[PDB]
Amino acid sequence: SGFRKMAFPSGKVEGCMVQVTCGTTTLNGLWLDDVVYCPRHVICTSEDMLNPNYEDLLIRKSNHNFLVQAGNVQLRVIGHSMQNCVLKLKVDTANPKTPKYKFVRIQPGQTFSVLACYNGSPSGVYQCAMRPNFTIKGSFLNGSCGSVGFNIDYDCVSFCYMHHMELPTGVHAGTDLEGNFYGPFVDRQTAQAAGTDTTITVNVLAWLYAAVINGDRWFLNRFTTTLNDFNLVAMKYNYEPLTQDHVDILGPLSAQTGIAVLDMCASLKELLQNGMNGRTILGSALLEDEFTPFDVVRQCSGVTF
Amino acid sequence: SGFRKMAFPSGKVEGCMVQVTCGTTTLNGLWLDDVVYCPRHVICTSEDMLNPNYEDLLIRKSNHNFLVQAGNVQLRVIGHSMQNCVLKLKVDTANPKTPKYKFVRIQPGQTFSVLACYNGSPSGVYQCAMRPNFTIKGSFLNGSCGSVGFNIDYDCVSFCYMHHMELPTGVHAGTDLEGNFYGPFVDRQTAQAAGTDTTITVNVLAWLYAAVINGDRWFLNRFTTTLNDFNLVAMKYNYEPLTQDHVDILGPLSAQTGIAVLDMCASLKELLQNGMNGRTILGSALLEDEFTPFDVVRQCSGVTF
Ligand SMILES: *[C@@H](CC(=O)OCC)[C@H](C[C@@H]1CCNC1=O)NC(=O)[C@H](CC1CC1)NC(=O)/C=C/c1ccc(C#C)cc1
Ligand SMILES: *[C@@H](CC(=O)OCC)[C@H](C[C@@H]1CCNC1=O)NC(=O)[C@H](CC1CC1)NC(=O)/C=C/c1ccc(C#C)cc1
Repeated sequence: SGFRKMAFPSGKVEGCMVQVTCGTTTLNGLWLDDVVYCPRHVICTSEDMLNPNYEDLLIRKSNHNFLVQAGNVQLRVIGHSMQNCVLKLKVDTANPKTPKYKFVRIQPGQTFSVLACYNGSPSGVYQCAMRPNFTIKGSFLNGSCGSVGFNIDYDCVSFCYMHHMELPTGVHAGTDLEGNFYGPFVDRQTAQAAGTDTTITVNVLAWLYAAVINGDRWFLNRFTTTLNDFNLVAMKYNYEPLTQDHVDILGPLSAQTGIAVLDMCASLKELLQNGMNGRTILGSALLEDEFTPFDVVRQCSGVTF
Repeated sequence: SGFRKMAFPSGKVEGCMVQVTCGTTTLNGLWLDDVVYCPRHVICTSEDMLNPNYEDLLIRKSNHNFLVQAGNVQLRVIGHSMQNCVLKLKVDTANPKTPKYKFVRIQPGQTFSVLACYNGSPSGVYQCAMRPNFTIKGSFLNGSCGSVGFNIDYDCVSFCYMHHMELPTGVHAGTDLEGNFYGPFVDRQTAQAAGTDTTITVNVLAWLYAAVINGDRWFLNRFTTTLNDFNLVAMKYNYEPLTQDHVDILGPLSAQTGIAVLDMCASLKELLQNGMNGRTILGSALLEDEFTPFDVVRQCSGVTF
């Protein structure tokens, strides 16, 4: 028993990380088959970042201006192209460590692991959620751009995130691996606001299920509630509306625990209106919304990869 | 910026995980050179575990009673020995993926990463602290025994923990890689008490520094305190006393933020006496004590492996 914020094992992604240097600028790239993916702002001067014209900056760049290093082996760049906010560098060698992989665009509320890297070398791994306002609460210093987010299924790495920037509020923004930003952000050094962020109601419920399995059952109540009744209280606290799809997603947890979904909703409604009166849930004094229902099942059933 | 509970990249350890079976009992082993290390209770049945005589049980076992799989290849066991609570299984081929490694006995208050495994395959990675009462707050199901905790120093993997059991309070207990339990525990299915746990004061301070680095500074006050005055209050709240060794360890963090250790101690002294007043620190309503000063420096300055 016990419940921890758990990342995927990173080994398959570690073997794809490389260092990419353009002039004064070094960051991380992802090396899959014969292609290295990285943020296109590798080509920028620190001046350029205020308002980069990326098309014109790239024209001044030849293949030899891109230094790609994998371990201590320089890879030879034989082509370059810009797709949205990512740069694709063709190299003369395919990564022998390329795992089975897919590029995916995740949905707000879904989770993934981040392998934070510097100079092409992995430094640590942690689990994030895509917030409803399309930011992530990460841990990223200068030099970390090019770090990627991913899920794993058995043997397949689903790449869903590449890191590009921090907002004034201290949260993080990035692209999918096709270079398309999540949310309304652009890759330049300027004031950028994220939306108001809501709480991922379906994830809080899944987490409450995990808590019950694990000994924290004091918030369960005799009362019940309807979906519409529950949702009226949810808006008041800035929680995402709960839909029948969300109910159905929670179905398996309901079954394994014998706690109907709307009974847990009733417990969450009462937690929201009255707080925790000195008790904790899975060691936290705040409701936690960055475990999906699948995360909860994976962790409480020992799913492997 | 940002501050997350961050595990070490796990690839070097994933390549050493294997499945170990003896009769009806399957758990994880750690394959380094031509030795597989696993918990000795792999040789027990369910009944045996109420009160095992491990020496007698091992005598009934032969090399061929031990089934070791590395991926889908079977490794032939050619020798076996008990060392304290771990079994050493000599195999016919050395692990080509063996990292540079050390076996270390860690100290209470130190942290490490756990690669939680089932049937020899990794399911996830997370950061734990060895509590002052020599338990860890992990996430372990049946089948997870033999999972290891470790730290990485550039290319060197320091293995410090192997998982063996769960206590009635829901926390976890295990051994170093020589088979010596942390704390007063035995590998038998009986109710066992850990002591009263205490809060790792030096770690809370380190986290307060991480909070300031990252924009949560409301708790800073203009006072200072003595190590003796501070420790009189700490002990009222079940905090480990702070020594001069602890101050010195916090020195570099002090220097990088310009906040003297004893000024942060004054801040923590107020937080304990006045509570947080519904404010949060790094997204927490509670004081966090599972980040060491080194964890904070490494994350807030980008050390890589
Ligand atoms: C990755 C940079 C990198 O690795 O390449 C340079 C070697 C950076 C990650 C940032 C660094 C600090 N925390 C992060 O997550 N990315 C950047 O620095 C962005 C580069 C621009 C996209 C092209 N820039 C920023 O993140 C800055 C954002 C910002 C602008 C203005 C204000 C105000 C007021 C606040 C934040
Ligand atoms: C891993 C053992 C394993 O994988 O063996 C099967 C091949 C187990 C991890 C436990 C399982 C539940 N959560 C865990 O972390 N380890 C064990 O099951 C222990 C085996 C004994 C060392 C020989 N047994 C326990 O951990 C159980 C302890 C216990 C809890 C509560 C009470 C009471 C009242 C009495 C004993």
